[PDB]
Amino acid sequence: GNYALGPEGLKKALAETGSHILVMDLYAKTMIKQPNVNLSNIDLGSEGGELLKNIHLNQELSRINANYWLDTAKPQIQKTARNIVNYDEQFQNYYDTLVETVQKKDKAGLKEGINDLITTINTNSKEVTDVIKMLQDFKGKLYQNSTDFKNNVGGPDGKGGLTAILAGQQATIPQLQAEIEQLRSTQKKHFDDVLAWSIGGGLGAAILVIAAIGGAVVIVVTGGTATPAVVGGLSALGAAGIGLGTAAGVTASKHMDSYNEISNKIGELSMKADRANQAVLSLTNAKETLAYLYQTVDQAILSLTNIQKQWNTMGANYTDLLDNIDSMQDHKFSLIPDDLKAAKESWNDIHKDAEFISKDIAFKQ
Repeated sequence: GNYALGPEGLKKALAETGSHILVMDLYAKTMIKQPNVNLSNIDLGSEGGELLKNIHLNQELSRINANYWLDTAKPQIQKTARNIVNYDEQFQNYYDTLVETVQKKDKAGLKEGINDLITTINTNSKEVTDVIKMLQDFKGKLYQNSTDFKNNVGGPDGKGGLTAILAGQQATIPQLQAEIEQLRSTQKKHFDDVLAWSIGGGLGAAILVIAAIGGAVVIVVTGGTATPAVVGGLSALGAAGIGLGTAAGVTASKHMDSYNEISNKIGELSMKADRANQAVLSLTNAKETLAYLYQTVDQAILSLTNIQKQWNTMGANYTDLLDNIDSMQDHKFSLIPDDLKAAKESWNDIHKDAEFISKDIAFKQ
């Protein structure tokens, strides 16, 4: 067209943002359900007793950070999506007036309408900057809690901390720690592969997958270790028209089943372990999740930075129209409705999916 008045790359950025919200919700809920590590009636010496006291303080702060995600940080990301919905409602409500001002050759009227939309675009861009600052602050708190916990569990380098005291008592502990770390990194890759398939299908498909997974998540606590699983995997998507039965859908289903397979295995390791080995499992599990949490907020910051870039690009595109209207000859002026109509359709197309991202994913209560 002559003027690009549509949502630009907002669809792709929303799909990524929705995927990060799901992952943060899972990790936060898992952290909240994991209890303080039980090493009662195990002689750890004074060194180990101090490390255990510090670990319990770290675990209490992990649960505070998880609740901050759920109650404070997430709603600010959801407002970013609500602002997309509200821009569509403003655009749809201005549309007939903007078309009328073209038909009446009313340049002042059209310019005032476009200026009002620019005002909203600029407000939306400024609001994302504030959300990114809030997330950067939160990332700093997640990184501090992660590194404090890692140091109390394993020292700076994995050669120390409470795990080395327990490994001094039981020679099988290092192999157990390594097994958990491997299972958790394999499992995260499987979940990332499911998310890759859901994003690859477009925002519409992404929202159906997010709803199906969120609605099916259960958190199981075994031997003091909390582990998520997705009941029935991707089963609920079989009639969703997103290609679950395609080769790529079958691969995504297999990854979800492998994710659940690893949750089962971690529970099995915990069931068979004594108290000390259960502590190695639970602390190692938590260590991995606390690092994944700050990594996922970093990803969320990147996706909101992209949303900010899209609002800024859109503000430039509308300002180009605004600046050109006064000198524009009648023929080009009469074509502006092509750009309005194209934008009407693209904005309406993003509304329901933005609305979804603006509201909690429905997990079990």
